[PDB]
Amino acid sequence: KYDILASEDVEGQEAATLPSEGGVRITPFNLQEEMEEGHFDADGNYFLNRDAQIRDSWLDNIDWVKIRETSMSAQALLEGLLELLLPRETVAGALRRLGARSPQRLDRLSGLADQMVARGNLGVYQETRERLAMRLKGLG
Amino acid sequence: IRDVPVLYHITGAISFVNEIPWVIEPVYISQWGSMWIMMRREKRDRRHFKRMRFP
Amino acid sequence: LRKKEAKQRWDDRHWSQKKLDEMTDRDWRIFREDYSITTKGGKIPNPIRSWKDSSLPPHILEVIDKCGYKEPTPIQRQAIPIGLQNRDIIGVAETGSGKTAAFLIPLLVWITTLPKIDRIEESDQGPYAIILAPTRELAQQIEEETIKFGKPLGIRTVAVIGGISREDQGFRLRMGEIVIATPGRLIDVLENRYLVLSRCTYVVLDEADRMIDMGFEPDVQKILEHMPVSNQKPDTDEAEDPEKMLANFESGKHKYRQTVMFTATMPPAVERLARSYLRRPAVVYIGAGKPHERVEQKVFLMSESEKRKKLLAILEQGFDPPIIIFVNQKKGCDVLAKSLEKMGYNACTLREFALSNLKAGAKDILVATDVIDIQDVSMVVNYDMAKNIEDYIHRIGRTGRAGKSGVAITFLTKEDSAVFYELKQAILESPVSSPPELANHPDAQHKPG
Repeated sequence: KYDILASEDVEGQEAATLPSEGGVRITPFNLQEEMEEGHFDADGNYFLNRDAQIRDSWLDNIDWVKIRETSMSAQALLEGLLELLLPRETVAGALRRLGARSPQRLDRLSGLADQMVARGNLGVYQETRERLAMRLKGLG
Repeated sequence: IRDVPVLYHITGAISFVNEIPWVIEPVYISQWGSMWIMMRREKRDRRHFKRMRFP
Repeated sequence: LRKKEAKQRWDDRHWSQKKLDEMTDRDWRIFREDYSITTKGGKIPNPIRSWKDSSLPPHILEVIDKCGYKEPTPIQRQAIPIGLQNRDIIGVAETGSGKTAAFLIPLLVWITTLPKIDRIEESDQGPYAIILAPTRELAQQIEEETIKFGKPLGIRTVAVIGGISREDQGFRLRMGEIVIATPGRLIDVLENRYLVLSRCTYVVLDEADRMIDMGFEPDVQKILEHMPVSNQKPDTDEAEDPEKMLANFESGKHKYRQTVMFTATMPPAVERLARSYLRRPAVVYIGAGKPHERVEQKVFLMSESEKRKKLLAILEQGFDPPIIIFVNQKKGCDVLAKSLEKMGYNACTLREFALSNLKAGAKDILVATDVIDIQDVSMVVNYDMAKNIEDYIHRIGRTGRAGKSGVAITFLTKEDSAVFYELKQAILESPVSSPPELANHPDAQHKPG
């Protein structure tokens, strides 16, 4: 293949660092980027390295450079939710029985359930008071 | 207002409307006929009609 | 079926053939939306449909009639009921829409409606209203308008702004009811004790965005510090109550002070100024030397022989009289007028008699060449394209300096290729105008010659 001309051959390729000025982009004075994109030839042609990749029509044409524009303790949370929890009733139905609208008790219980899920267990809404009280006893 | 059944994720990650819009075809066509009548009777009353501004 | 049709017709009438007591809420909405006015706030009073239909005092109505204002501007028609309730008003509109009159009318009504005993003041307590302007020219124009309006009503107006001699300004201030001035001059006068706002009950802020852009925001804040805080309306729901506001306005000299702000933009500085000076104000949004930039322009390209058919089709669609038809030659204008008269149209040829007939409504179409004074027209028809851009701009300016934008229709032929570039530049420079036929035309790409 034709020997790709070196960026020193042209010379005067000042290593400019400014990316853009006045909105318009600043082209690099060095042909390293253009050579990487597609190599020159021995006589100043532009055999372009075939871009074999996924199509992304937004990226290939960026609108002509577009416009250039605390958690409580686990034991504490369990104890509080148990205090908010009516006898022989899960957390979910506890949301139900207080959802026929004390409001403050309702959103307190819902929030407790929510960060309890955030802890890493998603079976919160499917546990009766007996199971979670047994869990509290096990951890206590 | 339309109150629709909702089936969501317990983290709020995604929320679907768990419904299919069934209609009685004669009633739907008659309701849209009345709609046609009304939106035509109004436009002829407001000669300068201000369209909503998008977005 | 005819009685049913007549009843149906009678229920949903246009407000042009209805009476005021039957004017329903929906009819009122159609009215305000027609006049391109939008009101923010609660209990907005119904806009003034006409001077005769308005509830203005007979003396104010006679003064307005003598002033030549046949119909109030949309800004005035929408702000007068709000101003008559002593409520703060935020005006969204540019200069030339009659905002000065809309602000002065409530002050003139309140000032002229005060009792003789209540209006008697042995000592000079300064003007009862303060009008703020950002520019000397704007202040002078406002002063001229106020002199024209309040002069028959016995209201003294004093202008204190830059560009005037100090001795003349000082002598005028000693004489002692309306003050219009710039922020810097007003601040300098207040700091020197040359004028006081003890009896001030109205603050007018015109071009608040312009004043903010001029850097007078600290000056405006300092000026507002000299006003009496005891006259400020309470910052509660009562400040926008229609009955309570009307009662306070009817209180005369004991009524709470009102503030009116007119501007074209609402930047953060403008918002802070409104929050400081105003209390529960209502927002009213409406909508000079470059008519092409503010006049709707329409262009139709075709042959010369098709101009008559297009003009007939456009006229058949209906228009708001009076209208202006532009011709290149007097004989062509006469021929067009004769043709329009043959089509059952009242066409005038073009002195004062024709203008009077057009104003009265007898004449609906005015045909004249490029060669006086006429009222604003809803539409201007350019049957023959002007030979120069200045002539077309002047013809397009007949739609009015402000107010309704209007419609400018010009018929373009192959003989008008010399002005295609200028016409395209004028059209592209008009935000109120939408033309690929002329913009992409080969003859409009380069300047002639």
